[PDB]
Amino acid sequence: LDSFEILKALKSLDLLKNAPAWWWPNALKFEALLGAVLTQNTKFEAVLKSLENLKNAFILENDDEINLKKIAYIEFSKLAECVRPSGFYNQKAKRLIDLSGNILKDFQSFENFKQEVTREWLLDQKGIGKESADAILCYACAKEVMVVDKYSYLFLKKLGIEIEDYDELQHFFEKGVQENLNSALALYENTISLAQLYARFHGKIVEFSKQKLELKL
Ligand SMILES: [Cl-]
Repeated sequence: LDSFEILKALKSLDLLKNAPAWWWPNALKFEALLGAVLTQNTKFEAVLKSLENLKNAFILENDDEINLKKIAYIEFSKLAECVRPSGFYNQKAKRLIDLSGNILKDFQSFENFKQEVTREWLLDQKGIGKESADAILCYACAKEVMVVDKYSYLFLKKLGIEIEDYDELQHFFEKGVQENLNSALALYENTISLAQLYARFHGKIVEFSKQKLELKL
């Protein structure tokens, strides 16, 4: 049992038949960074409601450089009201405002941020945990990072491997792909990058786990 074996098994189930190319809706856009932050300690279905409030108030529109500045400079109580559905709305409003302001300060633009950001820079933004930092790196910045989470932990535990530490759980998932890189890329007929492969692999694990729960299994 390595992660390349798990990737092949999950691939064979066609779990992402109705999903977009990078699994996360609106991947590689500022909206993906916002959802990666808002999903912490909650369910993605609640995040979609917060994102809808942001679009309905015209805080989030079509130009991502403008979107970044709107969050950096928004009135706190206005943002907190919009993000109520995804919970912890005072902490999450402040975390978004501060993160957005620091992206402008250190990188000047969302475009440059996607090129130059590091995981440690994101972890130095107060309140951003490892799952959220890695989801930004993969699904917003197209970096070769695989996100892990409680679902991945429980999924591997059921198969008989318990890795409670986030970075070691991540390294287990990454290294099996790295050690078998030619084979892993051939699953997609060499049409996708390793970053997109990790985007989809984490998506498979989540889709498998959500169904296990709704179907009771
Ligand atoms: Cl939180």
